[PDB]
Amino acid sequence: QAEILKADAENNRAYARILEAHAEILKAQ
Amino acid sequence: QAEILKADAENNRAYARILEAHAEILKAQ
Amino acid sequence: QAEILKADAENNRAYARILEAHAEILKAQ
Amino acid sequence: QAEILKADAENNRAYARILEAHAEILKAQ
Amino acid sequence: QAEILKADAENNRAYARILEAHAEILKAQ
Amino acid sequence: QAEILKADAENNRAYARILEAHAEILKAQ
Amino acid sequence: QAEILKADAENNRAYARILEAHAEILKAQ
Amino acid sequence: QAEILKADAENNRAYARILEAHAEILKAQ
Amino acid sequence: QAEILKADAENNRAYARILEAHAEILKAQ
Amino acid sequence: QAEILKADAENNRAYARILEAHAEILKAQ
Amino acid sequence: QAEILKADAENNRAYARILEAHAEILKAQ
Amino acid sequence: QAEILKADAENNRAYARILEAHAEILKAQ
Amino acid sequence: QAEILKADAENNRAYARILEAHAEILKAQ
Amino acid sequence: QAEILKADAENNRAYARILEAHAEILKAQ
Amino acid sequence: QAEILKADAENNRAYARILEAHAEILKAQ
Amino acid sequence: QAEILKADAENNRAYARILEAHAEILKAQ
Amino acid sequence: QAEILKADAENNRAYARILEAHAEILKAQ
Amino acid sequence: QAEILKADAENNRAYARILEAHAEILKAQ
Amino acid sequence: QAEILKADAENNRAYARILEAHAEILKAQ
Amino acid sequence: QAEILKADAENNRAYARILEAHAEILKAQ
Amino acid sequence: QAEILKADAENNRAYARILEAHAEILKAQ
Amino acid sequence: QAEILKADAENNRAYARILEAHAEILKAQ
Amino acid sequence: QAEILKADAENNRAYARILEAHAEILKAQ
Amino acid sequence: QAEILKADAENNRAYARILEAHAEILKAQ
Amino acid sequence: QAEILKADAENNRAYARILEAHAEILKAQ
Amino acid sequence: QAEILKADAENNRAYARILEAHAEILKAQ
Amino acid sequence: QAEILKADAENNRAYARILEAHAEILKAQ
Amino acid sequence: QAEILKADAENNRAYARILEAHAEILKAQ
Amino acid sequence: QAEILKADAENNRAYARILEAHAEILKAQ
Amino acid sequence: QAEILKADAENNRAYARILEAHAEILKAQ
Amino acid sequence: QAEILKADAENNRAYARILEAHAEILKAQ
Amino acid sequence: QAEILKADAENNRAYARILEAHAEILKAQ
Amino acid sequence: QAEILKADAENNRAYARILEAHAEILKAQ
Amino acid sequence: QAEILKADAENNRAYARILEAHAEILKAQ
Amino acid sequence: QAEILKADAENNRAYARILEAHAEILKAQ
Amino acid sequence: QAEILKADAENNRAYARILEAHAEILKAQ
Amino acid sequence: QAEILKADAENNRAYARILEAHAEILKAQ
Amino acid sequence: QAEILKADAENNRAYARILEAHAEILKAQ
Amino acid sequence: QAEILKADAENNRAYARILEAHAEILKAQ
Amino acid sequence: QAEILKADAENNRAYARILEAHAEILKAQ
Repeated sequence: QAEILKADAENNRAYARILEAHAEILKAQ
Repeated sequence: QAEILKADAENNRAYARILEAHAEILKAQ
Repeated sequence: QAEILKADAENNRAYARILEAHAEILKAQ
Repeated sequence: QAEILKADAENNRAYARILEAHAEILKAQ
Repeated sequence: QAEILKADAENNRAYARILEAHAEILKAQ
Repeated sequence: QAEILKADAENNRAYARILEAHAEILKAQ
Repeated sequence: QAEILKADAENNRAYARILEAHAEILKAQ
Repeated sequence: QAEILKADAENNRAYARILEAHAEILKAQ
Repeated sequence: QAEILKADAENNRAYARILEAHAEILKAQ
Repeated sequence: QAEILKADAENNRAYARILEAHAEILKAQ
Repeated sequence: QAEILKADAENNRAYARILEAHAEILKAQ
Repeated sequence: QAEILKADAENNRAYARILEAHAEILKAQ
Repeated sequence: QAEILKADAENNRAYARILEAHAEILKAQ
Repeated sequence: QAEILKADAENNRAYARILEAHAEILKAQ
Repeated sequence: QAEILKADAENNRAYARILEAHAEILKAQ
Repeated sequence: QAEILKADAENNRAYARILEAHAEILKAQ
Repeated sequence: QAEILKADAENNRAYARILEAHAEILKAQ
Repeated sequence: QAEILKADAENNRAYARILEAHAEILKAQ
Repeated sequence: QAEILKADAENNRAYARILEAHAEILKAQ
Repeated sequence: QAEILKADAENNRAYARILEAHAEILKAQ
Repeated sequence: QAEILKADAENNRAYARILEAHAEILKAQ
Repeated sequence: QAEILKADAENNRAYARILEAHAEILKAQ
Repeated sequence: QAEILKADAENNRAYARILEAHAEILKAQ
Repeated sequence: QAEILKADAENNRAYARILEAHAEILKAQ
Repeated sequence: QAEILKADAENNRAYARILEAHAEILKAQ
Repeated sequence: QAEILKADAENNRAYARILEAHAEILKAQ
Repeated sequence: QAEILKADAENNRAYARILEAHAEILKAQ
Repeated sequence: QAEILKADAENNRAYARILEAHAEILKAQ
Repeated sequence: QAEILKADAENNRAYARILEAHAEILKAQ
Repeated sequence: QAEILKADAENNRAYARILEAHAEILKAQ
Repeated sequence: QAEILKADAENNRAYARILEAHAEILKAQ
Repeated sequence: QAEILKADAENNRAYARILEAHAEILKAQ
Repeated sequence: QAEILKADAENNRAYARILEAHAEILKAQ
Repeated sequence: QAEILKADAENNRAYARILEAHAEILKAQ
Repeated sequence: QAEILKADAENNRAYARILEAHAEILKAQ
Repeated sequence: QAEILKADAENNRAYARILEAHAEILKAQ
Repeated sequence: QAEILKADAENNRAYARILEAHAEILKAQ
Repeated sequence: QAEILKADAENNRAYARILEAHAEILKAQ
Repeated sequence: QAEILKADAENNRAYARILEAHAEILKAQ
Repeated sequence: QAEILKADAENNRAYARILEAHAEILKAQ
């Protein structure tokens, strides 16, 4: 159970990193 | 019990990070 | 007893963080 | 006795934080 | 005696905070 | 004697705060 | 003597505050 | 399951690196 | 599946390197 | 499939080397 | 019996609040 | 029965809030 | 029945919020 | 029915936000 | 129907953001 | 319809960003 | 239509970046 | 049309870079 | 038109490089 | 026109190199 | 006819607000 | 006719705001 | 005519803001 | 005429900002 | 005339910034 | 006249920067 | 006159840099 | 006069560099 | 005077270099 | 005086070189 | 003559305010 | 004469404020 | 004379602020 | 005389700040 | 005398900061 | 005397920093 | 005395740094 | 005493560095 | 005692270096 | 004891070097 929740959290953090990169792209313009 | 609640809290924090990244994207526009 | 109430409080704070992120998303629009 | 009342107060404050986040969500709309 | 009345007052204040959050939710709608 | 009356007054004020929060909830509706 | 009458007056004022909160609850309905 | 989620996270991080490079390009202009 | 995701990640990293080189070109000007 | 992605990555790295050489030329001026 | 009379009193108080709001509207003109 | 009277009271209070807002509009002019 | 009365109350509260905003606009002038 | 009333309430809250922004503009002058 | 009301609410929130920025400009002077 | 409202919202957010930058300029003075 | 609104948003973001740079200049003094 | 707006955005970003360099000069003093 | 705007952007970036070198000189002191 | 702007950019980059050498001298001390 | 009487009533209410402000000034002294 | 009466009402409300500010000054002393 | 009354109202609101700032100064003491 | 009234309003707002800063100084003590 | 009022407003804003810095100093203690 | 007011504003901003640095020192303790 | 005010501003900025370095020292502890 | 203020600024910047090095030492621990 | 201040600045920069080397030693551990 | 400060600076730079060599030793491990 | 009678009236109103505050103190007990 | 009566009125208003604060203290109990 | 009455008024206002803070403490309980 | 009354007012304001912080503590519970 | 009152005010402000931090802790729960 | 009060204030500020860090920990959850 | 209070403040700041690192860990999740 | 408190502070800073590295790991994901 | 605390700090710094290397690995992906 | 902690630190630094080499491999791709 926890071994899947940790992976889900890691994937969510990766998607959050992608979104933050999008925000930085929009801010640098 | 606590070992599952900690993982649930971590996943909730990851989702909150995703939502905050969405908010930053919307603000940078 | 207290070891479960602390975890419940932490989960409630995580959900409150998620809701505050939703509010920030709605405000940034 | 007090060690349980303090935890109850902390949980009540966490729930109040959740409700205040709901109010902020409704106000930001 | 006083050590219990102080805790009771703190719990009552926490419940009052919850109720005030409910009132703010109802007002923000 | 006074050390108990002060605590009783504080608890009464906390209950009055709870009741005022109830009144604010009823008014915000 | 006066040190007890002052505390009695303070407790009476706290009870009056509770009653006024009840009146405000009844009026807000 | 985890062996696929790790790869998905790695690909998401690579895409985030691409987006961060885009942001750096836009900032250096 | 993973043998293709690793190659996709490597290609994404190569493209990110190209973009970072573009950013360095723009910064050196 | 992978035998083509590896070659594509190598060509992308060669182009990145060319771009980095351009950046070094611009910096040395 | 009393559980219905209390609700009837509450509804009557709500209607009285509506009428008092009408009176305040007429007075503010 | 009471579950409908409570809702009727809540709707009456909402209409009273609307009327009080009208009165405040007329007073602020 | 109640599921419609709650929505009606929420819409009435939203309209009351609009009217209160109008009153605040008129007062700030 | 409720799925339309919720959207109507959200639009009313958005218009109330616009009006409150107008009031803040008038107050800041 | 709802797919258009959501977009209308988003546009209203964007206009409210513009107005709040105007208010902040007027306040910073 | 929605494909135009989204673009209008994005342009409104960009103009709001410009206005917020003006406010920050006025505040930094 | 959208292909022009996106460019307008990008130009507005560039002007906002210029204004934010002006604000940073004024703040660093 | 877009081929000119992109160039205008690039020139605006270059001027923003100049202004940010001015701000960094003022901050380093 | 674009062939002149690109050159103007390049000259602006060169001047920004000069200013950044000035800032680095001031920081290294 | 461009044949002169390119030379101006090259001279500006040479002066920036001189200034960066000054900064390195000041840092090495 | 009514379109002029409404405006006359609004102006009368504005003058009444001015007079009430005068009364509040005299009372606060 | 109405276009002048609205402006007169707005000016009267502004003067009423000035007078209310005077009253608040006198009360805060 | 209206173009002058609007400016007069804006100046009156600015003076009211000055007076409210005076009142806040007197209250904070 | 309006070009002078706007400047007068801006100067009044600047003086109001100074007074509000004085009030904040007095409150922070 | 306006060219002097703008400078006066800028100086007033600078003095307001100084006063706000004083307030922040007093608050941080 | 303006050439002296600009310098006065710049000196005031420098002093405000010094005061803000003092505030940051006091806050970091 | 301005040739001395610029030097005074530069010295004030240098002292502000010293104070900010002190603040960073206190924060890093 | 300026020939001494420039040297004073340079010495202040050198001392600020020393303090920043102290801060970096404390942070690296 | 300046011939001594330059030497003092050089010695301060040498000491800053020593401190930065200490920081690098602490970071490399 | 300067003939001794130059030697002191040279010795400080030699000690800084020793410390940097220590840092490189620690990093290469 | 009138310039003294107005001041006498203002002082009488201030004393009346003091007496009304005394009455409110006696009523709140 | 008037310059002393104004000060007397201001002191009387300050004492009235003190008495009103006493009344509020007694009411809040 | 007035220079002492102003100070007396300021001290009275400070004491009134202390008393109002006491009242707020009693109300928040 | 005034130099002591100003200090007394400042100390009274500091004590009022302490009491307001106590009130905020009691309210946040 | 004043040299001790200033220190007393500073210590009172530090204690107020501690109490405000306690209030923020209680609010964040 | 003052040399001890300054140290007491610094220690109080350090404890306030610890408490603010606790509050930030509770908020980030 | 002061030589021990300074060390106590430094240790408190180190513990505050640890707590802030904990807060950053919780926020990055 | 101080020779042990300094070592305790250094160990606390090392643990804070470890925690900050953990936070950076969580952020880079 | 100190001879063991220094070694503990060095080991903690080595572990922090390992964690920072992990963070850099995760960022480079 | 220390003779083992030094070896443990050296091994940790070697592993950190391995991890940094992995990071460089991932970055060079």
